[PDB]
Amino acid sequence: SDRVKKIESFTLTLPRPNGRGYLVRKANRTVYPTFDRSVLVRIETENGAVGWGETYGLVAPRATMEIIDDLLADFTIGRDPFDAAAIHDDLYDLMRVRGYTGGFYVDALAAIDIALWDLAGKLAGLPVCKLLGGQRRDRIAAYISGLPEDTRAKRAELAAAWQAKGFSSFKFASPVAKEMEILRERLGPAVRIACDMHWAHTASEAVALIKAMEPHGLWFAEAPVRTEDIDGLARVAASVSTAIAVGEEWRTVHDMVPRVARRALAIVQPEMGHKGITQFMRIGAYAHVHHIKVIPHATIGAGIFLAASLQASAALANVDCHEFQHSIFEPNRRLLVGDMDCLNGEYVVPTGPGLGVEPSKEAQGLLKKH
Amino acid sequence: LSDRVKKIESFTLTLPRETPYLGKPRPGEEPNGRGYLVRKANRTVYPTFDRSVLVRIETENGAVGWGETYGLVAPRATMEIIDDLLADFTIGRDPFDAAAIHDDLYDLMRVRGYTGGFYVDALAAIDIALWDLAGKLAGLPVCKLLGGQRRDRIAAYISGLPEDTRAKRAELAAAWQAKGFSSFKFASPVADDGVAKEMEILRERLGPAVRIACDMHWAHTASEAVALIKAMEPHGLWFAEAPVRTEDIDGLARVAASVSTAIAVGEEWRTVHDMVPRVARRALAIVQPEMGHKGITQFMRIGAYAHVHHIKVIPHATIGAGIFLAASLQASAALANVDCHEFQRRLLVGDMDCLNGEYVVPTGPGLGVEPSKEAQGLLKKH
Amino acid sequence: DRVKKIESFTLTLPRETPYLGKPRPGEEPNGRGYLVRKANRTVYPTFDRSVLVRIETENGAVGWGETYGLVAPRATMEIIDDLLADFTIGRDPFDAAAIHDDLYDLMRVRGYTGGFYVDALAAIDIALWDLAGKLAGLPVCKLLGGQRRDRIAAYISGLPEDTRAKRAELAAAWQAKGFSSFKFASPVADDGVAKEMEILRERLGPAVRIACDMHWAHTASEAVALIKAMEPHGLWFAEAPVRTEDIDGLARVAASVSTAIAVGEEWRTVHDMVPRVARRALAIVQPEMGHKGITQFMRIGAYAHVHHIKVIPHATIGAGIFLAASLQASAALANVDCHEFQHSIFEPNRRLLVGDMDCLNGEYVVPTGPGLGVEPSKEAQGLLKKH
Amino acid sequence: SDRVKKIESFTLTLPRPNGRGYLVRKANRTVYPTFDRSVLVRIETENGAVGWGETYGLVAPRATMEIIDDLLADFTIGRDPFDAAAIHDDLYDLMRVRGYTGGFYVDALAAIDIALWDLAGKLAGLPVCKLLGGQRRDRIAAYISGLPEDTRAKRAELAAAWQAKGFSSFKFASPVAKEMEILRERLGPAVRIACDMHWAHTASEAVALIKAMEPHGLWFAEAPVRTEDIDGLARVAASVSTAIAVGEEWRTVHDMVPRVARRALAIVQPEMGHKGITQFMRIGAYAHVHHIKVIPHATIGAGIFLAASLQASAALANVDCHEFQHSIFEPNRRLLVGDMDCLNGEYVVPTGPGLGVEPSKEAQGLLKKH
Repeated sequence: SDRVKKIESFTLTLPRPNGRGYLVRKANRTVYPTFDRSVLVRIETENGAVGWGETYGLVAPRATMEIIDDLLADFTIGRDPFDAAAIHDDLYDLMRVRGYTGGFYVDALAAIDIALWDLAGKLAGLPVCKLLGGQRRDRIAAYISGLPEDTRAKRAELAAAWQAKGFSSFKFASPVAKEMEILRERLGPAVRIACDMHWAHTASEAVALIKAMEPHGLWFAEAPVRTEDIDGLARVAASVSTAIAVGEEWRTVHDMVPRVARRALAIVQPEMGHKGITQFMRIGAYAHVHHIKVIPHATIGAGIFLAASLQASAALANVDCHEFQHSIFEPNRRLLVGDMDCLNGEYVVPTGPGLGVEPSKEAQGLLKKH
Repeated sequence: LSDRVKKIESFTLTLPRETPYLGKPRPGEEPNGRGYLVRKANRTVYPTFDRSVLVRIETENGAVGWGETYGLVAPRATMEIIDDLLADFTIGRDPFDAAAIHDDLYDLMRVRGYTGGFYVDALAAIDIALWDLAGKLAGLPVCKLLGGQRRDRIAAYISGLPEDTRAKRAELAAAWQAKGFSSFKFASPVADDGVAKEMEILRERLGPAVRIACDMHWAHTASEAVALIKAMEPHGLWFAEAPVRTEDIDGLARVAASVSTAIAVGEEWRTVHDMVPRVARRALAIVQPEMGHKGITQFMRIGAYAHVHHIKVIPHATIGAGIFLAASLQASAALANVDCHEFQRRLLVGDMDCLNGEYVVPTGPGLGVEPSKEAQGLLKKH
Repeated sequence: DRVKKIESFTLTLPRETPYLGKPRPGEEPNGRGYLVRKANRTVYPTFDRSVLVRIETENGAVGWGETYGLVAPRATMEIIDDLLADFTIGRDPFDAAAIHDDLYDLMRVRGYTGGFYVDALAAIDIALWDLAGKLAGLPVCKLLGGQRRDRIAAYISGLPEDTRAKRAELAAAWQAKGFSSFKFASPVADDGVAKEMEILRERLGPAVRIACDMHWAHTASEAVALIKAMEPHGLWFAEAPVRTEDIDGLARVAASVSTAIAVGEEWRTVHDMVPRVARRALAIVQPEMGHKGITQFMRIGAYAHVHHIKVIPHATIGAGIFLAASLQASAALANVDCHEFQHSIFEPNRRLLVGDMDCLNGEYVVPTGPGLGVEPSKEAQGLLKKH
Repeated sequence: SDRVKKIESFTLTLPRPNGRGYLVRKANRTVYPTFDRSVLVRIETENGAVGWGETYGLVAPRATMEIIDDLLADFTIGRDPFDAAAIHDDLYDLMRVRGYTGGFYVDALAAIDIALWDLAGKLAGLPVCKLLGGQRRDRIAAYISGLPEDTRAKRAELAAAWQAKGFSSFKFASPVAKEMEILRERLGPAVRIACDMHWAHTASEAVALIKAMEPHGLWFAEAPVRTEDIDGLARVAASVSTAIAVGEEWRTVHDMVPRVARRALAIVQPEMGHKGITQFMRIGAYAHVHHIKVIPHATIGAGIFLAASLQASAALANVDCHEFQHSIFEPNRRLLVGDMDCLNGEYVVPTGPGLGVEPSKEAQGLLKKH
């Protein structure tokens, strides 16, 4: 029965618009870094076992690390990794009554949670999914996310290149019915194609856009309206055949309850980097009870939370497919040791104990301690 | 090694005669030729001796897991479901896949409407042994596999209050209060002078400290249940258990919306699917899962659904060998929102106990309990 | 004049081709002859089997009942022999429905209100009703309110052939035999249900009715897409489009398509029905007599009447006894539009039965009483294995 | 037309249980500092006008300051203070789609917002409330919040001492029907008394507790159940006469919409330190349309956001009363210059332009820059 001894948080800052390297895209008005960055967490136990965790580090990563280093670490040191979920709950209860129930606070918890589960797995010599109810899958279907090219012609080509590599599921970021046609045209009628609509529409607009895409067989519509527009979302889902998909920006199972109450989604798209295993599973288990499909999100990252996501996805009954960030996943290979792969439209669930991946010895060299 | 399930066996085990929940059986309630009798108070069938079904699962290496479900009525049926169907689908699988195994076993028969009753009784016994195994294989208590150990003690409350008069029922209650109990539940069928007089004599006898709940035992319309609840509230009512019939979901929702008291249901359910419609109608404040009907997987799912919807968990308890009791305590030690646990020894080894109004969670790997060598000799094989 | 003796039996007949078609690669039977079908994760036997109950009164009248026995039939018989029999002996068959309730009340508070337990009730119930008809010299439908009908429209269910075109041809054969309503199972639609409707509509013409049984394993979104893909071809009804437990999903599917939504075969009591009609979730109920028994079957029919819902009874694997109950009860119900007809089961099973039940020219001929009007033949009784 | 030139954030750490000075109270399981700390913001314009802002700094204050210094400052420099509300919106839109819609993120925005409004006022030579639609009040009723004494007898005395000072409205923190009786007993039947129930109850428990207090004339019940238990809240409000009060832990008007939809509150209790003027007003304006009373929260602070709160409260039609943190407000006097006072059960709305208060020259000496 080994216990948490030490907790360090880091950034990893890889290169790929204002002074500090921040730009703001103008169809969601959202800020972006012009480089890749995530926050990593290393947790060592008394007997020298090491767990790794990760969360977003795109903007103000020193905030998240502070929360970890100023508050969370002290209430986590001395605890048992096998109480990972109970620990996540106590740490959540620390700040919930002051409205710290999402954003950077839950990010900080995600990173910690993931490493406790990593550590749990290594310590029991099992991959996490075998601590999460069982392994249901060795592989998980993957879909191609975002064609980041200058014109639609140049984007269809890129689609068809990934089709030529054994991928038969695709998402394009709308920010509209033409883009859909050429993608159906170039890719044939067996491939499934989803549209990410990036939040910036009223229910009315989203419905007209969705209805103009349905004649080409729209797989799902993601984020048709703003997060807070629960009414618009429900109105959108009751007005179209097409499955509506949301969840990437949530933090806990509580975020989901209102949306299933209003029967406003067919698909949850949880993002592990934002949630951590405990909450991820809680979202997947809720969706299970309510016959909602799970299609986890993927994003810029070192690949730790990603690995954490595949382990959980392997445990969840309702996981149909998983997002594949090619432009992220490809260059970020060198930074990891382990059997995590994606090829021929399928992620390979890692097998080693824990997450089954670790940052390489050289990736650890690139870390900047907080 | 990757130790897989090699063998599954089913047994019945006859249990020591207790004082039954409702007495003290009246005349005109004699067992028929086959051993079964019917209570007038609930038109419900009861065996002459209490009895449960036990399942023993051995892995390839020789690791042993125990599970247990109800064996009160037609236990051969439940055992046939295991021996004929489920066994051959469990063999070869990994105990660490117990919850996925359960989903697959459930999926075999669900479209034909075998979604509760005897079928889940059968899955529950299997599920519990599988989790026992996972525990032992990993050398960890079950709660350490379910998210962590939140407590090592679970508050208990007294359920058995069977005597002739109110005076004797009160005396009995007080006898348990001196043994360390501060929570009680009485059954309204036993309340011969009305539920109100039952409450009055208990409140004064036990003081304003103790909390006192009522198992209303299903046989009421909503309207009747509300009237009886309101007539109890004055005397400080903890909760009202099973105020209406199970199928009566509107009735339940209506009772819940008409009284301040906490409405508690859950013991006769089988899976988390049974809970959804009740909370969608805001019709309960307390779930009372019964481990012997549900198994660790479903019980945890009911527990986690209750967490999301701010419902308290107060597990049911029934006569048994102690295997599903141990499972229930392991699961209760993991659940955030388990308030307390129902309570109503010579058969198991392990450090499970109930004293001073508290359950003691067993410490070993797995469930923390095993049948003794002697008890193993009492098992009648199917 | 009271019930004196109650015996339970299995009847096991071997199959040339396992139900619903030949297994796909990873669908081989196990040690005991149990395969698992991937499309619906459901377990099937390779042989046909069912449980039959024979009930005898003090004066020597005999009633027959029958329930499912596909899987673990000794469980159902155990319930009947260990518990139910001794609470049924001594009662009057004319109290069939009251008896059904008495026996149901025996176990309800422990949650045994479905599955195998009601299976056991269903079989006793049918034999009880059978007795009542025999004792009174009446067909069962003349104790259930009246005979409204002596023919019932039948529809061809299941088309066991390897290719789309071979299945269409099978349809066409039964069309020539006088049937004009059809249902195909989606676990069989290799090229996808859309192409299946296309060809069936092509092969059979514009006038014929064609439904799709979707076998549960779908989310609402999924089911809506599939239905809408089939609708240009003229869809009669969608059966089991989502999970039984998925009441919200069913409601949303019902609301999202003009196509009639059909459910009911896996329920056990009228109680299962309430939530689904409350949510406006079905146009059609499909009770399966072998799971429900006459009493419950009529409660469900009466509810559909009250709530303006069509009744199209389910038909399945079995000797014909509980199917004969199905025809009797359908005969007494206002809302019965039609009744499923498993040709591939009914035809080879004729040998097992006496009586004048028939199904020909797109019509079930309702047996002319007394009781069920059908019974196991002397040869079928020789094959019965007692529990 | 002067514009934002420079933005600095600070902590102020006053003295009044683990190593770093954090304890966790066990009826809400919440973490607390054993000292008073808030985060202050100073914003100077091109022509040297100074605005002051403040937000929570109780836990991990360097996180909040980071968010301000790493992201917010750059998108705020060069803007016009008179666009304060529009600026708050653009800054909110920067991070909303990643789930940064509450907690530390909105705190950081509150602090900035408040100073933009301060600056707006000074720059127009008007107190803020005269930029917010008009002044409706010179004074705002105040109620005594929390009797922090060892026994109920010792707490009733303290109540009656504040009654002897012209205060006729009181709140006690439950963490129960006896405490209510002695407070009614000692204080007489004219005084109004509310109970803060600190979130940790199910609907069932909250109703029984409220019903046991109503026989002594309960003014309101605050936070009867957890924030996420919107159902429990609605059930509680439909089961008791007593007005139910919530809102202190919210962040934007969006938090409130679900609760008014379910008709789950009679009173909003916005906390300015958490929200900032823009959102505060939005909450007060929503409540206005829906006939909900506004009773703003008060808390440990230097008194900047407090002053900001009184300015907004002066502008809102539905402000019945305001919370008075005596144990905080009293010692924190020395740190401010301006005409902000509370006496005889009434706050005095400040009159100078802007917030009408500023940290003293010596308080500025105690600031630690980030």
